[PDB]
Amino acid sequence: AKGVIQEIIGVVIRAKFPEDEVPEIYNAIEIPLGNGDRLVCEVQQQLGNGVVKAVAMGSTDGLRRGLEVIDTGRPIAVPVGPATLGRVFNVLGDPIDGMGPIGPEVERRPIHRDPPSFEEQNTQAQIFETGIKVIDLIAPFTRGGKTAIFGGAGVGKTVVIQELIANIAKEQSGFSVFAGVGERSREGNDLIHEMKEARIDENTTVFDKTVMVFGQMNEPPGARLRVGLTALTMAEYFRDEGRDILLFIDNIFRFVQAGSEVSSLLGRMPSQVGYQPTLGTEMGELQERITSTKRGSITSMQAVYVPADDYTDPAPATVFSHLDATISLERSIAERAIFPAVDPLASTSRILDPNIVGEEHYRVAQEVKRVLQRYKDLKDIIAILGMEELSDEDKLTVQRARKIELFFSQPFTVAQQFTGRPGKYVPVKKTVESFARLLNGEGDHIPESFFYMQGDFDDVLAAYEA
Amino acid sequence: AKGVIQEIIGVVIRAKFPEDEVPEIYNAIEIPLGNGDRLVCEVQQQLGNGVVKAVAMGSTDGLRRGLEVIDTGRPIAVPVGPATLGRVFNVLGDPIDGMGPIGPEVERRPIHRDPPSFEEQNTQAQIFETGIKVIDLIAPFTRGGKTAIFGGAGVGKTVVIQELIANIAKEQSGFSVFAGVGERSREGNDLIHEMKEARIDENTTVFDKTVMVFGQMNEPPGARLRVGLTALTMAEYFRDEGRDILLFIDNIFRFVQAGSEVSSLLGRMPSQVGYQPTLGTEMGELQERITSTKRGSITSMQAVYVPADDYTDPAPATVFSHLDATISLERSIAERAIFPAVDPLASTSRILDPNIVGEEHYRVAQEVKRVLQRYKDLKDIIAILGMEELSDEDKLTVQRARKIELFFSQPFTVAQQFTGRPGKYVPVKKTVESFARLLNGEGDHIPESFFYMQGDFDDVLAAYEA
Amino acid sequence: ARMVAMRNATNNAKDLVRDLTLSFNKARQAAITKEVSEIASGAA
Amino acid sequence: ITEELIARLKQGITSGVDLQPRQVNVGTVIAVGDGVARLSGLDQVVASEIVEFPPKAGRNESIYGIALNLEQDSVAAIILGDDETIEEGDMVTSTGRVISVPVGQGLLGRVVNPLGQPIDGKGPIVYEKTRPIERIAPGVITRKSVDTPVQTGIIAIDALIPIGRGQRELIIGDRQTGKTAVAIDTILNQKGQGMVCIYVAIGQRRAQVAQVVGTLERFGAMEYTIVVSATASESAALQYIAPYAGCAMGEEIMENGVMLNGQLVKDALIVYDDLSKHAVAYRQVSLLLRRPPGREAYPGDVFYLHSRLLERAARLNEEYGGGSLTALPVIETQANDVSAYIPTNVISITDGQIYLESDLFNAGQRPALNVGISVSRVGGAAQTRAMRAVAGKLKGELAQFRDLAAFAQFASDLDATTKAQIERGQRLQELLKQPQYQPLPVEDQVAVLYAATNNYLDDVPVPLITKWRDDFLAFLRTAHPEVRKLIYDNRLDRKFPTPEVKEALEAAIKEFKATSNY
Ligand SMILES: Nc1ncnc2c1ncn2[C@@H]1O[C@H](COP(=O)(O)OP(=O)(O)OP(=O)(O)O)[C@@H](O)[C@H]1O
Ligand SMILES: [Mg+2]
Repeated sequence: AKGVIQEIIGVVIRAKFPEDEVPEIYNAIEIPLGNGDRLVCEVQQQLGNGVVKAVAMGSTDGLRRGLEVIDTGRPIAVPVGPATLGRVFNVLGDPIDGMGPIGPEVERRPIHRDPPSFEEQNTQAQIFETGIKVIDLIAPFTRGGKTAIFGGAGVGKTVVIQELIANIAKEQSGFSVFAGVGERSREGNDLIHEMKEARIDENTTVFDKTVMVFGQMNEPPGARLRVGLTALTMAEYFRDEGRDILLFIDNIFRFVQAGSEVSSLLGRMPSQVGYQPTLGTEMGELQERITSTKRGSITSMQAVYVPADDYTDPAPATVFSHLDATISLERSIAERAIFPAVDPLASTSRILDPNIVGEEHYRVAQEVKRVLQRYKDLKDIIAILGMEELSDEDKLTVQRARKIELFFSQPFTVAQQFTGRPGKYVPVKKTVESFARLLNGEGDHIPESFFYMQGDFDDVLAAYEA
Repeated sequence: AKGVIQEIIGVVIRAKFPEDEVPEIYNAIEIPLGNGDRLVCEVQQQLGNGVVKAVAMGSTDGLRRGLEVIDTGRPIAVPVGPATLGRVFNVLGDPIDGMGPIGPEVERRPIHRDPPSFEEQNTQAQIFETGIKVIDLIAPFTRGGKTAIFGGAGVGKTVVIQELIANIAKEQSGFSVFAGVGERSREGNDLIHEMKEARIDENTTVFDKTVMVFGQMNEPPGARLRVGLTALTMAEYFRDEGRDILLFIDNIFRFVQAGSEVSSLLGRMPSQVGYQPTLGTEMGELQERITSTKRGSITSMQAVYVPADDYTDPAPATVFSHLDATISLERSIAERAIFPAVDPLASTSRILDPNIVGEEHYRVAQEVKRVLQRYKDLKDIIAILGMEELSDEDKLTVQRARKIELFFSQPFTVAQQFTGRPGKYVPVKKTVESFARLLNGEGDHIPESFFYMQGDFDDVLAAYEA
Repeated sequence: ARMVAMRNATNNAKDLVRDLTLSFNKARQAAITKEVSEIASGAA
Repeated sequence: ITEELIARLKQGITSGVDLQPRQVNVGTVIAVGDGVARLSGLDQVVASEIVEFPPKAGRNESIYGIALNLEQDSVAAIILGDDETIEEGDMVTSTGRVISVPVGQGLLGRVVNPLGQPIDGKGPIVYEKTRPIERIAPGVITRKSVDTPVQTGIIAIDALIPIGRGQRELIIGDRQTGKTAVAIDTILNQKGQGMVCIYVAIGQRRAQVAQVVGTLERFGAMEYTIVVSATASESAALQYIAPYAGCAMGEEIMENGVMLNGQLVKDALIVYDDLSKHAVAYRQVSLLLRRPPGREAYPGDVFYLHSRLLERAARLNEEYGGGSLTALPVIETQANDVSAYIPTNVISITDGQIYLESDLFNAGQRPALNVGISVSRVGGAAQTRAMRAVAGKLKGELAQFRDLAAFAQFASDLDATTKAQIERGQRLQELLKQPQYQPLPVEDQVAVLYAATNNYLDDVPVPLITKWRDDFLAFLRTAHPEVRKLIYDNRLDRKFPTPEVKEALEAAIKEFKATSNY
């Protein structure tokens, strides 16, 4: 080890090393900053005789060529274990919260792991029961499978995230990891800190049950590129213990953009619309460690920002190639106070097939979407001439569709203190039975109210009687 | 101070000078030819060991790889003074007109000069009095400001230029400069020279009050690049005397294009769509010398040609970043015998706010262009309704719009010997008062064609009384 | 009849807008690809 | 007591200087390009030092440069001054400091370079502290949720797109639309709100910056405003470092504060007048340094470029001082190409957008905000309780009108409720129209919006609505000065329309409407 800086061009630096002991690729070389603090650079290329090209992941403004460089001999070492729970880290594993250092006794693992082998993968797909009626019915989760959420963040996305964390914490092993890739320091860090510390469940705050890794906006492209890998490294410790983990990645498109910026800085030839040539490979290094293995499962929900409005753009296309379910939060559904503002028609899922979720689940879900689709077609006509022109049965479908879309609302345990309403966890079988019994004709006499922010059909009736 | 040519690639010449006598970054190289004249280059990049890369300014179809080059020490020196008035010059300041060379006694000034400092800039925008009603009302100029005409041929743009020169030379001292940058030699020359020599005012031809510098499309990119700076130096000489200068940079866009080529041949790394990386700075170094200081003001009215019809293109966008007013000459207005083809709409100016021009000027300028805000949209209705025979009140608005459209026309002094009609100089106060009183309804008694070519409303009245 | 005809025309116009949006996005991606390709070629 | 001067001297003279000669490392310029020098072997140079280029024959001054590229056997130094004087073979000395700018009370009402050198010609800068350009953002746990509102003074922004202290609202628009006008209106409205505005003017013309400074001085806003300026003619290095100098000057206000009107002001507002021109300057710098380009020829670290700059704008908590730094970046799009590279980068970075459209600007809606697409993710937290309580119905009715915006010219042949909604939307849109350099205080906006949301302007015709406002406030300014103070005093009350202020405002509106005719 003990190299010397040979070149500093922006974040991309080059370090010369002896002919032997040259660092490997992704080896996290360290530059002392003249004090206790240090600058960790990740080696991305090996050039000629000992020269290695690396990405700064830091300010790299106080550096001078000829400065000492130390090879760590391993990728970025991220602390893992129960000590990470309730703490907030950056890409390098340093805790950025008020609390002190993690400590040398805690195990540190390389950031660049390998996805589970072919043997360890589950042969069959198991449905992940989140407990939210609309999520578990229209676009059911997949255990160990990726999931995308589409929203403008003003539609209660954080509420859904907190509800998922609380549900897994209280009804499963329940550990979660939140990767703030490209996360704003104000909107995405302190606001979420206050929301997660204030939100409580069974005398334990949500923040105590989650590990938060923030690759912020102000960090160089390498940090935003590797923050997701840091989050996977942290979650893999809990996955290896047999627990089930939820990984929430905010704006995976920002991870794609960070990769593109790193590739542009390294000099690699551009591909398609300003995208890295290693787009598929980089998306495969990520989102492949998110699998349901024999020991445990990591299920991930990933916010996806669509450039312009292209679902054919290479970044959302590569994201979609690895997705099992899409949830489309929509503004109008949230303007009316339906907080679980999941658009049933737009939101889909791969696991919603008879051979996995059951024939009854598939049949009711299709009928729910069918009547809603008919309602969407008649949204024009109702504004055209009034509800009067609509034929009977079609008038029922409009009446029933409004009731069912109001019934998609569900009280949340994390929102209990704000709204003064206890949360209701509706199992998938209970959801299927309730919606089938709503469709078949029961509850038709009940008005649109009494379905708002309720649990199962049993709750809708008991309320009607009282 | 003598070097040897090393390489010749097109219009880019590399020349090796002695170690201690390397020319500066903008000096002239002045390659001597066998037949008596010289090829003046312009340094662009000091590099290597005494080697300078320069732009040819000429053909370079007769040069070997050993010819001597005589550094001139100073940048391209251009003749400035009253002597360089009423004469046509090239980029190098050599008079290309029939008359003899400029005498050695005339002061030569460097082509590259520092724009005026921030302290000398006027703290309040001031309107520039042209005398044209439509120009001084719809799109007022700025003292030391930039204006662009968007018009082709046959719309009287040349006559507008001639009248602007004549008006500034009569009301003020008003010497004028015309830099044809990348113009057709047919349009720019022998159709501007002859028209301005024929056009006369106070027994003095317009050409006698105007300096001309012409870098045409046939000349190498460096000539078209530095012709604008030549004209700026010639105008800045008079500006130093305190006299007001009107400068017409015809096809400022062809300036930008020239720079692009100069960069492509210089090995500079391309920016955006092939354009030079130094686009904003190059445009600033030319558009910042056009400003109103305490001593004098160089008012500029440029011409911009947008490739295809793309205002998104980097060259038009960079031009517009430095523009204060736009005048949109139109074919439809020109073919209607309206001699000033300035469109009342699509002709904007940032001076048109009540803080600078005045509340009354803004009020009337909003009263007009409001009856035409619809562009008499009634004209579409008249086409399929015949006015519904007549409009309840719209028919009045149509009458007022037609009257004011006719009134925008004005007899020009430069055309006084062509159409046999005396030229009318209309102050801005007269224009605002005339249009306001016409909009009140005083102009509802005279028929149309009485506003056809008259300077003021009072002049229209005199005609009605007689 | 005019109401029905305008409803059909609005639906057709919306479908044409969707098709033109797809075409415009394809053209936009192609333009970005061409620009970056020529910029990389000029750099190299 | 001159003896104190003699004692302080004659002691540092005798034993305060080493005077020991030593070898110092310099560099030789070996190639001067389009503002780029190579400096050959200048070792011990920091990655962003400011090299000196000491004076030589024919040059009595020094042009400084930034050593951006620390290559092997070469240091590509971007030149801050004019490159026409630096020639091959010139000696350079590596000043050991990264670029720092003077900060504090001294830089108020003064126009300065990005290097802190005054350009207004009113004397040397008086200062005692220099803050480093390019410092790390305040941090995650160092901030607090944005709660205090920044009163823009424009009804549209202050009512529908709230800006709070610490919030980063983006002013994005197309060419001449009013972005600088909105920024200047915001700056002029902070006369008594205890805020120190900063204007950066990246790449603007000298004439435009001069007119902006003249407007600020004419309204008396150049006693709390710091104007930085890196104009178009100046080198790309100055335009590249202008916003960072501005935000360092603002971070001094945020952390230490300055005495404004005899009060410790720790809130600052900074307006980056063109990040679309700062990005162009950085692109020129990168391409002249032959760094690998990316999309639209911008370098790879151009998102990082604006991200560093904007992520230093924060609302610090009480532990770290309680200061603030509001950022108002300005972007000039081309033909409303929001999907362009720099606009998308800054939109993703910022916490909100104020979309200014040329269509509305030309139509007559002079504040050309497009409320449909303009967002403020802070939202109601950046509004006083009065404005939050009153603007909800405004936003709802404006949205309803926008849904029916295609129907304005067919309002007669429509439903009574649809015609009423269209008419109310037209009245509200005419209300949001505002002249230049006439910011309305919070109480005036609250009064006007309370009169509008409640059915009080229904009888007033649309073309006179603006006039109505311009009269009504004048009435409240002269006839009923107490109701304005009553509104302003309990603007923070949770239930703002408390009966006292409700009756006072109702009576004022009725009295104004009874006397006036429209
Ligand atoms: N709110 C307003 N009220 C009245 N006039 C306005 C307003 N906003 C803009 N204008 C008018 O539009 C002109 C251009 O506005 P402004 O200079 O603010 O635009 P901009 O978007 O900053 O343009 P640029 O790209 O040229 O810097 C002003 O000089 C003024 O005449
Ligand atoms: Mg502006």
